[PDB]
Amino acid sequence: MIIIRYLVRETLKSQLAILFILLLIFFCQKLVKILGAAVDGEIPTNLVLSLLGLGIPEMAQLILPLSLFLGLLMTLGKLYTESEITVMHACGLSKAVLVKAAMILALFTGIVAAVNVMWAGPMSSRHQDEVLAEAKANPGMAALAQGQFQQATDGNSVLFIESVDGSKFNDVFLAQLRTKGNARPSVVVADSGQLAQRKDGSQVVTLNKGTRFEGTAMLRDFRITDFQNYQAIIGDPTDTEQMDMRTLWNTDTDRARAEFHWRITLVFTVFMMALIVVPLSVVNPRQGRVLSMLPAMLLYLIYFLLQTSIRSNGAKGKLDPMVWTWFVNSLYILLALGLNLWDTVPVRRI
Amino acid sequence: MSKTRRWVIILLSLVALILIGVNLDPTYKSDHSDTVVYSPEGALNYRLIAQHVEYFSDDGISWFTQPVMTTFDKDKVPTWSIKSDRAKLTNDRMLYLYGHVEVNALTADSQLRKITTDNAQINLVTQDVTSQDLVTLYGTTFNSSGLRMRGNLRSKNAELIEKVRTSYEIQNKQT
Amino acid sequence: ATLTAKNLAKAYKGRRVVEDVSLTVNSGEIVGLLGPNGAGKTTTFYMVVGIVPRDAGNIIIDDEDISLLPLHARARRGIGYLPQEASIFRRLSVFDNLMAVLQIRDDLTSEQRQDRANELMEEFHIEHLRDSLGQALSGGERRRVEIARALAANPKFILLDEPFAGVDPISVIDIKRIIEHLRDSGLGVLITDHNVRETLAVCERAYIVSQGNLIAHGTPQQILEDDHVKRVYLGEDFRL
Amino acid sequence: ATLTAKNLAKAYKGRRVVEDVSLTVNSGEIVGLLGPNGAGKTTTFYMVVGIVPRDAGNIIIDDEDISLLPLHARARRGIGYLPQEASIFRRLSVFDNLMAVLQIRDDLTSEQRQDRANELMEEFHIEHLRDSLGQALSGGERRRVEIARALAANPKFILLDEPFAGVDPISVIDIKRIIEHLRDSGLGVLITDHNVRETLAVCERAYIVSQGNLIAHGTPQQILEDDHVKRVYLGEDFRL
Amino acid sequence: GVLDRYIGKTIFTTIMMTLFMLVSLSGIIKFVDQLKKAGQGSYDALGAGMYTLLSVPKDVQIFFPMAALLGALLGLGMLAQRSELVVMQASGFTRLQVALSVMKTAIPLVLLTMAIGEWVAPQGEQMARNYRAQAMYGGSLLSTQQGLWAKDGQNFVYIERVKGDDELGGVSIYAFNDERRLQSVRHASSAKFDPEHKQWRLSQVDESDLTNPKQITGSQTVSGTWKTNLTPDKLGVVALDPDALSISGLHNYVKYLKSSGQDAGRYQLNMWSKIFQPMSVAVMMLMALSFIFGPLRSVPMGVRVVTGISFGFVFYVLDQIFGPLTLVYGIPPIIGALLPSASFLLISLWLLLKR
Ligand SMILES: [Cl-]
Repeated sequence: MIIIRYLVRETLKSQLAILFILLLIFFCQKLVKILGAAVDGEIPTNLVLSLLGLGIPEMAQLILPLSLFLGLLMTLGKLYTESEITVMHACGLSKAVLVKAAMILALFTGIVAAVNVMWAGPMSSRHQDEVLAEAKANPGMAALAQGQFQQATDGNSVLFIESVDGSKFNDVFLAQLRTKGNARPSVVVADSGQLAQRKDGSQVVTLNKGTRFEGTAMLRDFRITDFQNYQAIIGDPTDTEQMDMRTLWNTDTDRARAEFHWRITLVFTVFMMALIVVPLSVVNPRQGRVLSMLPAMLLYLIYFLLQTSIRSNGAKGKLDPMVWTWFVNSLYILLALGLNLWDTVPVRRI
Repeated sequence: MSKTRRWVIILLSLVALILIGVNLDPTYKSDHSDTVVYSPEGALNYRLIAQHVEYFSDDGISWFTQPVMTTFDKDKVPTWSIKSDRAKLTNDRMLYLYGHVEVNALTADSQLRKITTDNAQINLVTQDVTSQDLVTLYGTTFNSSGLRMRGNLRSKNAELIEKVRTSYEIQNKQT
Repeated sequence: ATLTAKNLAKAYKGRRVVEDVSLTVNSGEIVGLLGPNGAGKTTTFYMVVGIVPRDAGNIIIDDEDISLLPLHARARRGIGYLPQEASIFRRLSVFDNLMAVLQIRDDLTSEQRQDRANELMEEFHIEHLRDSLGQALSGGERRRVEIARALAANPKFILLDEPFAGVDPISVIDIKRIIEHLRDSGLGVLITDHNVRETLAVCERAYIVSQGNLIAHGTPQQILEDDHVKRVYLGEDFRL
Repeated sequence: ATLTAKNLAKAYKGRRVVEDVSLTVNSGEIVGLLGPNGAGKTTTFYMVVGIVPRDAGNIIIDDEDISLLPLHARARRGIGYLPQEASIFRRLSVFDNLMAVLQIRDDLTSEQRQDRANELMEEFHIEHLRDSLGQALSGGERRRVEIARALAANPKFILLDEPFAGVDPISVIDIKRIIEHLRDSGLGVLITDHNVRETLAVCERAYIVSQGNLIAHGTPQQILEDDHVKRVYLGEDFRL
Repeated sequence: GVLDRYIGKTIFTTIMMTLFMLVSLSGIIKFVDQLKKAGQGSYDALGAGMYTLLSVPKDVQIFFPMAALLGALLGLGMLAQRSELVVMQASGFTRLQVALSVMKTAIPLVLLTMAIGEWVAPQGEQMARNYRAQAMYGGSLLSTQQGLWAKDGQNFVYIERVKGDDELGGVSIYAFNDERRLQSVRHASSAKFDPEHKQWRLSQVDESDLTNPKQITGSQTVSGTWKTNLTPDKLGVVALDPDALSISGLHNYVKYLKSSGQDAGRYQLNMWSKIFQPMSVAVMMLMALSFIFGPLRSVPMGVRVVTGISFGFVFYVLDQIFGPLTLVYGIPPIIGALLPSASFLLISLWLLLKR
């Protein structure tokens, strides 16, 4: 009761500092993503602040298990180097107290991650969808329009521009790459071009006062069109899984099944990781700390990579997310018990 | 915790790395289009002026709003003018004409001066002009109302099929 | 009562460190375990404590096979260990230290724990440091707190690792006081240190090990007279 | 020829560790800088070495104020500093150690360097291991190599930081022979240490700091007889 | 010197080990990613291995500054941690002489990386791409079998197929005048290039004049000449175009783009960054030096390696960000390609003044 409170207070201080650092890192990453998508012409400084503060449950999803995991590593390492855990063991206390305190902290962080996943995730996603669907014309019109000479396998078409005066082209030239049964590639050329996307989801390209030259294979027949106002379809942070737990339970579609198992496994990861980290927290004076945490950090990274791959593949119909998600969890629980029991009386004799 | 761990970190980094490696309504709108269709040996076939044109690339179909087609001869002389309210252009160079289909004879040498119908089909390669609804052929001396029309602009001919009546102006057209 | 390590041996990645060290200790006496650097004194010490997994050898207490059980289980069968660094808990009171160690044994009630805490604090002159966090104590204070916390678990033997670690003599006479009090309390203390002068001055039965082999055993007066120990470790000009 | 500290003072975040500590050492004499743990002996020692800047005081060698000079500068002015940690160049031959230390001294030619290096190797009986790297030496061998390397910079005063750091009683006589040889070689050696017996047994003089504000300098018999250090530093009656 | 030689030896070994480790990680990742697409053509595990090996020079060129910072940090860390820089000061060898030893050993590294980025990295990557396109579709000329376009001044060309490097097929030339209205269309079946005349020779061609409406006078001839400013070198570049090529060839292609009339700011930026890369390597070593002699004086190995890895990561980030950020105000590309090196040098020099 006293030692368990000690371990909880110390691991909480560490976990709070690690959470602050992790927040700064993930804030930087999200700022990079938002400011990149904004100068592309999608949001101004009034939406930057909201979106930066609003995507913090997605950050929490990954950092809460991580903050508990790194906090337990760091704090148990600090009390191992300071000879405190050793004198606990010299006073008869075994790893039971450590894994108890671990599972208590796992409970706390699990309640917070569960509240996050159940309520704070979908609410913020719905608010983000409504805000992004509100102002869409001003985004599109803010198109940087800096694709000067850009042609590849993006619809198999060529686009060239001479000069750009900000969201406007000069001497625009569009060409096709499809032969289409021995015919001339479609060629169009105009003087003013504007790019506007995200109107419904597809990319739209609009030109003004252009000429379209088409024809057949080196026969003198030509189709010369003088078009006035041209609109074609030559071709980001939008949210789709913004449902409650009830709707996910009742949907039973591929996307919904994947998202639901992802949310549960994400709230389970707290307890699972806190259970694995307890016997992998001893540091060696030879390796130091960062090197002694390295296999445990690798387990954590491998676990999250599997889970993200399972979600991405299941929501597209490649696997059953339930089977693979809980098979991975089973294997990780077995590994936890394996390296949690090996240093005990029954398994030492074993 | 040095000896076997070397292989443990090896295998774990290997798995992480391979995991990172594995884890790593129209289509064509326009308006007021001036297309000039030329013959395969140069020269010129006709000119189509539309006020608004949509095109679906999925089906390869075009719709022309308020079309005006001026067809010429082999010597580049305005022979015919074809106005309509809408036009449907398919992929086989057959043009459908819906609403107020009115064919005027630009060149006064034609015998057929005006044609009025609601639905018409025109084969652009052969300049054929068919119609399955009520048509009216206006001539310099006559006008005939028929239930079907068949003709050709290149040949400057047209006739009516099913129920045909013919009127003249003071006396009849000599024939 | 009695602690025996018979035929104890160990080696590290092809270099032999311990080769048949048989150590016996009783209650109420002070036994030192000394030797030259790289002999195997600290290795066999830690192997008897239980931190190091044994390779060959038996360890028993009162005809109890104690060789394979963990350190916490050796402590529950009556073994105390005092490391060389500061083992006191820093962000806990001295009373919290004592109480947190008392509340592990199931042979005491909720009130006997408070009684044992207060008795200990009186025994080691800590009554005036009850609520003081452990990170703000002196040397002698922290040493007393740590040994009282080790006595709160009721051990049969106490194993000290490097008690005279960079200690001036004004505090060496206090650790001597402490050891003498622990010996007079009916407990068997096992010293492992380098300060051989004060060690043999306080120890009454000394063991010497070299290259994983026990050299000679007996009183310090008999140990200092042995020519082999004088030629292998100390020298001919050593005194107290 | 004459190293002298005057009114040495130092503070750390509004806390006074040493203030007004003044010790003096001359050639051909051993001077110990002793004191109770925390008294400020190692702080002033390091503040004479040059790694710890002074807040108040002066460090002089032969009418030269080295108070503001860093460790390289003051090492050029004939201040060799030998730490307790392994301070040998690993993965370098002993000869490369000496030569690295010599190529910085502009006082010798390309050949006199090698001459002095071989003289030092023959001097310290380390002629056996000339090609062995620093990563493959034993205790005494590495110690002798480190003393030769520290002499190769031509120091007027050798500052030993805790030279008796965990050494068997069979090797303390060797280290005392080496410090007597350095004293007899016209060097001033300034020994700070925690082991009091062996340091006072070889130091001709000794400054005993206490709370970093006072000292009691004198011969070993004059220090042992002083009651102030007999109580604060020593305790009751001491047995040399 | 000797201390110069010893510091140099340790820092060089540690930088080379760090660089081998980073290159092996990125290689295993690119190997798995490349094998993922080893279903088409006779592309096997051996071929994916070959594409990674041939692309190794590009990875070392990319991971050079990070590995420099990390290795310098670990080298001088092993020196400090083993209490040897203090001995160097205890023998009179000043810290400025240690900094100089590091800077002296920094010269072979910049030479090595320039040599590689000039002859080894671009050649290796181009050979890898060509080998991949040859094992999958029977040649990089057959990989661009989809007809592509190019621009020469007021003219455009469309190429249907590439038969080697000097023979092209299916060419169509849309020549526009100074007002986009005057046009001529010249089609051709086969093209040849002779450096003696420095021009193109087209066979079986036909031109169409569109100055006069209602006409379309088409002329047919057997042999024509095409005088354009593009070269099979430029054709290879426009096929490849990953902005990872020889600095000499990159300068030639920038001279081609400024003559043809495209925004060459991207190529200019990558050229300046590819030639500032060895200066970035030196900046990283200097920043490691400042760390050890400044903030990271007495920190354990873990702190140094994690601060190293984070600083290399933020250097890669700075480069990737300030790359395209040059086009926000259309500032010079050389300024943007220099900003990561300049900022990290400014941090490093700020830590060496400490005031
Ligand atoms: Cl030389």
